[PDB]
Amino acid sequence: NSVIIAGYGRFGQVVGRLLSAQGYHLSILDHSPSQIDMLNKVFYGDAARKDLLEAAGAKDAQLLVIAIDAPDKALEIVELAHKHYPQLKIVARAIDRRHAYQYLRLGVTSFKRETFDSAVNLGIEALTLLGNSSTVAERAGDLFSQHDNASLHELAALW
Amino acid sequence: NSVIIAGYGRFGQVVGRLLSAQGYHLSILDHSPSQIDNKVFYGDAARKDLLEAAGAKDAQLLVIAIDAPDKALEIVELAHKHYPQLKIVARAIDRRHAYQYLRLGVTSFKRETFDSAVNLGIEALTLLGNSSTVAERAGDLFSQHDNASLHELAALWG
Ligand SMILES: Nc1ncnc2c1ncn2[C@@H]1O[C@H](COP(=O)(O)O)[C@@H](O)[C@H]1O
Ligand SMILES: Nc1ncnc2c1ncn2[C@@H]1O[C@H](COP(=O)(O)O)[C@@H](O)[C@H]1O
Repeated sequence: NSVIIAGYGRFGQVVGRLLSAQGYHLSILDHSPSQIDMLNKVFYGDAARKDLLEAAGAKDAQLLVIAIDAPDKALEIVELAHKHYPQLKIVARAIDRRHAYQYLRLGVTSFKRETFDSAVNLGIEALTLLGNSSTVAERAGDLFSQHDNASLHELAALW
Repeated sequence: NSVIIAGYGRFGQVVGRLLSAQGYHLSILDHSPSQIDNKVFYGDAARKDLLEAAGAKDAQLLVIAIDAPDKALEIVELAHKHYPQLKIVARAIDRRHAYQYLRLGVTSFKRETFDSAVNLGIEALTLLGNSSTVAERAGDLFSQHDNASLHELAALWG
């Protein structure tokens, strides 16, 4: 089936790869030409242009991934998606806590802060390196995550 | 003692917090104007005098959590050259930077956007109606291989 990846930097390529593994066709949008694979559909331009999303089959796609590094444009897309393609589901890259609150305020709950999960994991590797069993090191990580994300939403919930 | 966190932006604070949860004392180094937080020194983390002040002599672990990839490697070398008893975890910006850590024998690193991207794509898969078990198994296999094959090809770096 059909997925639109807006932004194809370090973030969007990982997601792109992950999903093609299960055999989802992709339509990629990115600033600036590189070189590119057949076997996908690629348009160069501002992802926050409606004409361009429509060309990536935004009309009939199932999911839109927002994987660009510019946080204002990212929100600008979320709105166009709502305004014009309400049948489109949206996952989104959030830069930091503040950006994540803004997604929440527009009712986007499926996002991920870009450096958070790697930082948590670096800190799990840290804890093991100080001689904590991987089970306790990883349990520490989970409880830390769960709460941080929980409490991030809780406060968002009181707009 | 305990742990030296070099760089205290978004990356270093998460790690800082995680570890202080278990009660590890921290010495933080950062370039730039902070708001109040353990033991904090403002300056270039890639200065030896400054690491020494963060107790680099007697610390156990050094976390490299800064956004500048050249400085990051510059520290790794000083750590090797002068504090070989110091273990090192490190933030890598991208695949190319990860290859460079590897070339200096640093294997304990993490690409900054990688694990979040993988997870965004797991959330993607669930949203298209794949059970969280298969969605998450897809993620693992994807990771395991990517990191595996990264270590493989580090050897042909230019
Ligand atoms: N408005 C936009 N439309 C399309 N691509 C963008 C836009 N803003 C940023 N990008 C790209 O998004 C990617 C994010 O890069 P990275 O941090 O490497 O994932 C980069 O390739 C940028 O050039
Ligand atoms: N050479 C350096 N010495 C100390 N801190 C640094 C250096 N280079 C970057 N930083 C810090 O790295 C952090 C990057 O923020 P973030 O990308 O949120 O982790 C910032 O807090 C910077 O002040």
